[PDB]
Amino acid sequence: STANHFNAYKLTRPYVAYCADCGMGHSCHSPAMIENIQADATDGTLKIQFASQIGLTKTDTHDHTKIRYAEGHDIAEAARSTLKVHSSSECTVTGTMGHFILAKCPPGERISVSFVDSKNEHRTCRIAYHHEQRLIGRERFTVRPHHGIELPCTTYQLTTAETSEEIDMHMPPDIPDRTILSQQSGNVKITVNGRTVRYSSSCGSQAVGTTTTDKTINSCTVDKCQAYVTSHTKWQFNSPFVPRRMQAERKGKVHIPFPLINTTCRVPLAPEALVRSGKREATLSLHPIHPTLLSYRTFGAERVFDEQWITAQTEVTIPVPVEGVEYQWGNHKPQRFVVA
Amino acid sequence: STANHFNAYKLTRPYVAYCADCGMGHSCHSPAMIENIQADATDGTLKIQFASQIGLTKTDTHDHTKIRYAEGHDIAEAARSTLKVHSSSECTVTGTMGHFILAKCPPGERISVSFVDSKNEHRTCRIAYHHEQRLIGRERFTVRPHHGIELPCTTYQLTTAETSEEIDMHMPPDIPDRTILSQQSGNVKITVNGRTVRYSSSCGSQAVGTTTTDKTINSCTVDKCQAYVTSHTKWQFNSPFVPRRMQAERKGKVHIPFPLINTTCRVPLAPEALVRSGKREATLSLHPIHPTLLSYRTFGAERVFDEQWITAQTEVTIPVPVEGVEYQWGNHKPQRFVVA
Amino acid sequence: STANHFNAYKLTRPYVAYCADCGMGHSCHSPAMIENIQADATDGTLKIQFASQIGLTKTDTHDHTKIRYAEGHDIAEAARSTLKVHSSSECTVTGTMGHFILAKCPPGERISVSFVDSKNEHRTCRIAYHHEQRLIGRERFTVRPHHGIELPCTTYQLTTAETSEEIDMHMPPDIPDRTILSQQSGNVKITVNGRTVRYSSSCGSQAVGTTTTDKTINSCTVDKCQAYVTSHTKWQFNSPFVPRRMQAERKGKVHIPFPLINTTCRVPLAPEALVRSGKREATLSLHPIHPTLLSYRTFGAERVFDEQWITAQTEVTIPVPVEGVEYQWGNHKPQRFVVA
Amino acid sequence: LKLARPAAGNIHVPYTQTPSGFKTWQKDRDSPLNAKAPFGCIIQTNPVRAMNCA
Repeated sequence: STANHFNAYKLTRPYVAYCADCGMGHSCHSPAMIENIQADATDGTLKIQFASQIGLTKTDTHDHTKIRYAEGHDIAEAARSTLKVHSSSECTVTGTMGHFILAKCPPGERISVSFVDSKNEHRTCRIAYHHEQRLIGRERFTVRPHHGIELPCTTYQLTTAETSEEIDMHMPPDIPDRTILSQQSGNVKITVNGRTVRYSSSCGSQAVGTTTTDKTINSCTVDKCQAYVTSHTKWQFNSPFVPRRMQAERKGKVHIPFPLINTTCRVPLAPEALVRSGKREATLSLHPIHPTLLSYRTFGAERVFDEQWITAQTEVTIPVPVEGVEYQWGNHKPQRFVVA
Repeated sequence: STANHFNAYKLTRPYVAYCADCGMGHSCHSPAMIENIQADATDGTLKIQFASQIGLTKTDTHDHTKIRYAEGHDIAEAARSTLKVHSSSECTVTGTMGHFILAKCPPGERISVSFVDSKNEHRTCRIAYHHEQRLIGRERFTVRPHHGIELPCTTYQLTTAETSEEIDMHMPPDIPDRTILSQQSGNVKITVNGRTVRYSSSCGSQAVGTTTTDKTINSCTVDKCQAYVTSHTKWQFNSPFVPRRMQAERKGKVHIPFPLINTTCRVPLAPEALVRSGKREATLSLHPIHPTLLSYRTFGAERVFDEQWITAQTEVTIPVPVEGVEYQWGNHKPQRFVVA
Repeated sequence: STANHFNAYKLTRPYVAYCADCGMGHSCHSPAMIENIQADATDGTLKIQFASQIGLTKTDTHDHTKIRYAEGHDIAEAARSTLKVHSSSECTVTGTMGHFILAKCPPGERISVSFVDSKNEHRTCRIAYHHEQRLIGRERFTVRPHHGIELPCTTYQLTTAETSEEIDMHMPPDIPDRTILSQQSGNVKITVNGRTVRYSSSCGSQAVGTTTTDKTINSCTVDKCQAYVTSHTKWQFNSPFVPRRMQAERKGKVHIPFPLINTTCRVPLAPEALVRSGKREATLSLHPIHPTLLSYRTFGAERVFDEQWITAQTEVTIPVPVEGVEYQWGNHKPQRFVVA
Repeated sequence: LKLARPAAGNIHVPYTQTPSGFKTWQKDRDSPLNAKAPFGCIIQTNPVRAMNCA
């Protein structure tokens, strides 16, 4: 159910859906079309809706190797290692609960998911997501490992748990493809399947009705026959691509994994400065670091206050007014004072 | 022959190449010296010339498992799926017809091929040819999935075929081969090798002779014999490294597969604009998309026409004269304006 | 052992330490934590201090299949292929002698090393290191394969030597750990362990005692326990993170691999120039290449000297002085000109 | 060089230095005075001599 969350997956049997972005040239009912990308975090981790249940077993068990792939026979395997998220490169995977797959990646304009878990060789689709490097801090360096800083930043807290936002699961759909019908040599001899083979043919025996047996409506042609597939024990995610074959909207709720929370990030503070103060004005020599927005606000009354995202080893003429200035140069605190 | 095109490729059997691009520092006989990387198509499917057979069997059977490689004796094989094309990442291959390999690669400055069949860890060459993203349209983004556009662009049609323009497989390469002859102190023994080796000792009877088998040479010394290998079932790729060791080129054909066709690519259409009208002047508030060129031309007589590849959500004042301007803001239709 | 360097390798117990970058989010005990990427070379050979002893087996087997790694005990094994060094993509490894790994990678702001050979899924770090491709030459491209020019530039000496400049490996330190002890209802017990364990209890006779064997301290608690890291048969690499638990810095010096020498580099020449003659001035039509800093300076008195990174097809107004200026169109010949 | 009180538990001995002035003065070095020499003499330095000094 929730402790193994794959039972909350198993309430609505998930499957791949129609995305027109289907492998750099085509589209299809992809097994891993990106249902939606959700990344609201200063921690720099993307989260995506995946076509499979990454975490549900073939019987909907908590399976570390198992990402439940999709087929016509919907019970499809997927190896837990075969999932590759190439956004602008092979980004770092972070977690997968249900369709919620979250992880880090480099800068980029798009993201591609690749997996071949029932099929051979890595079915992969690529959508657009302008993954910027929007990090906070007076500097601009994307490397945690300095002994330099700690600041508040939001990030997707990766605890696997029940729910804060439950995506819907309803409407096992029909679609514009029901090819399980057959031509029995003068009739529409439709093969029986595991579900309601709705033999919606032009007339005869084929006009309506789920087929638990091979429904042979004699005196039918191929065009005289029309397929139908009605199933059960399922729930569609949103029908985003999703030809909405739900007769009535009503779903269950499956909690979105990795609830975001406030953590701390490590910002590297660069080499501070050289100060040479003269009559009424000073000079601040900054060697270059990872690019740092140095701010000089005139400490006093309503005064000139400028900034510069400095990226060289250059000397900013710190206007050192009689009231004084405020030197805020990067990750260091706002060290500003009066005439020296 | 042509349908199985590897028969026409096997008329002049696949070769190797002493390319100076040899694996990030070397220059030697790769099987994948990039002979010519030609792709003049708006769909971005670069065709590279590979010295082996892309799919031609060692028995000249169209078998996708085998990729034609080279040896000293010409019969070299490799795993036809194991080859890769890394431009700035692993650029997606589209197909292999003999000496032509066609694939779409990411934006980058050079491309490398890597194939290891007997080859130690994907023997690769890396040519530099800046595969830019020069696609047409109002916007500038590489994302098909939103239903936004359909503009005609040229691309290599990926069907196999017999020929549209055949590379001349001619000039069977008269090859040196002198390491295969060893002088035992009075006898230069040239054993069986990968071709009939004409061997010229400096004095005596060593001038010519079939050396696809053994032959002794009287007065065999290390300075005496020089070797060469002359065979058949070969026509030259281009003589790209290729000393013209044939007397004259006898140019058979190899139909360069993947011909070009003018198809239609799905372009992105951005959110259009807001139009604020003033006295003879208009302000188009453009929300930003992937960077898009808005063009406002004053419709009428000789008049100001401005076009800016706008790249941030701002407001451009297209002046709306008494004749009225025509302001096409991106890849949408040219919505003109009349004064009102 | 120097040529087979395994003797000097096996003098030092190779082992890893707590690196602050541990897989996008952690700072953990990196078995392959990068010491420092030192590369003085025009050839672009990044030389990192290898976290394991990549090359020396569990018995100091100088075999390429064995890379000495870290565990709780000193014996950690990895495959020679299991190393990955990605700057913006996995650059080819150039060599690995124990504590020194060296190779070339593409441009980037951070170098990431990872080894999964006994390690679960490429245990490694990603430290920020601005890999700049600032090569010499009038032009600015990175492709050896043009046959245009050579120039003298530095390169890490790719051969292995016994030593030229050794890093001193010494002082097998302590640890920060207590799991070697276990309190059984009064008895602090030390078993055989993979860390040296000075028994240092919170109160009792356990003030001394080595940790590879059993010792009991009855009537004590886990908080009443005390651990310490004893040592034998090794010397720590540099102690960069390295809790300095050695008494005095005195150990051997392992020779730094890859002693750099001045080599050559295939210098790419550009399409030279078009001198459109005139009256006291000439035009220089330039087509672009991989971009080239073209410099034309006056030849005579205190002269105009212009030099711009030409990066397109343009026309440069070379002033044609009476004596004439000295022009250089990037990495071509330095040929000046008189008034033609 | 300036050391700092590091992150406890680990041995992180943060020691803040200045930018590398040899590298920052080599890379980001100015216009090479060998070029732009007046009189047009090619200043070549095995020994630093201005050969072909016009």
